[PDB]
Amino acid sequence: ATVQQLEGRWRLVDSKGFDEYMKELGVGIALRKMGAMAKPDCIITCDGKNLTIKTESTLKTTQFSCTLGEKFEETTADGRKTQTVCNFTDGALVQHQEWDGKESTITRKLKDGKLVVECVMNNVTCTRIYEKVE
Ligand SMILES: O=C(O)[C@H]1[C@H](c2ccccc2)[C@H](C(=O)Oc2cccc3ccccc23)[C@H]1c1ccccc1
Ligand SMILES: CCCCCCCCCCCCCC(=O)O
Repeated sequence: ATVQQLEGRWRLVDSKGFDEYMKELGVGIALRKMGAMAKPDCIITCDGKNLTIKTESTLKTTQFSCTLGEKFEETTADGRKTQTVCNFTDGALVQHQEWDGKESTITRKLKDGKLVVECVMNNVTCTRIYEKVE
């Protein structure tokens, strides 16, 4: 219901369709297997205006900060330069990515106290579940 319920550190506990989603993004099989094997924490921070999302695995960290509602450029882990906008809408944090006439949406919402992250591109959907650790 609020963005503050999404703030904190989350640990990945379940994943479904992530390989199909990365494949839809154009990610090579090597990066797909590395991404599938990773069990990253996700740290979400928000000061009212600025949203920061950090993804942390052993030896690998990526993080971006943006202003909610304002377009910005994202450098994704697979190496896309996207135009991205993050909004909080209808109880979910929605991250919309646009690049090369393509687009993808990552939605993060609270469900039964867990963080449910659904990544969509074209007609491929992936769902990843994290538990609160901090
Ligand atoms: O550029 C590289 O060599 C690597 C990229 C990268 C590593 C760390 C920070 C940002 C980007 C990809 C990669 O390792 O993604 C992840 C995989 C698994 C877990 C991750 C957790 C946090 C951040 C990134 C992760 C590597 C890569 C290889 C080839 C083409 C593009 C990217
Ligand atoms: C860290 C996952 C592997 C990174 C390489 C593939 C790029 C996929 C980007 C989408 C990952 C974000 C979804 C999530 O928070 O679980």
